[PDB]
Amino acid sequence: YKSRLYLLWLEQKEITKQYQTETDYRYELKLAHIRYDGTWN
Amino acid sequence: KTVLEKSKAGAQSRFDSYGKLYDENINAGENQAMTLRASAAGLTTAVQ
Repeated sequence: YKSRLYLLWLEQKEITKQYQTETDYRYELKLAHIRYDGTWN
Repeated sequence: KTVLEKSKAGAQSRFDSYGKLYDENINAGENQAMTLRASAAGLTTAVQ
């Protein structure tokens, strides 16, 4: 993107849903890019 | 005369030694120690 390396990945977190106790999943997208010095942002 | 010559030889063994030492200012190893500290000094970025 715009001549820099970026990467996207998606993480799932276990979350229980309220009279019923059930395991359910919530998903979130995450982005990172590489700084000039070589460190990932 | 030979006494003076032996003193000349000694003095010149010294000039040759400090010459060769001054000529290699920073030894391969020494430069490596310095550049190691340089590397450790960096990377504030990553830990931030």
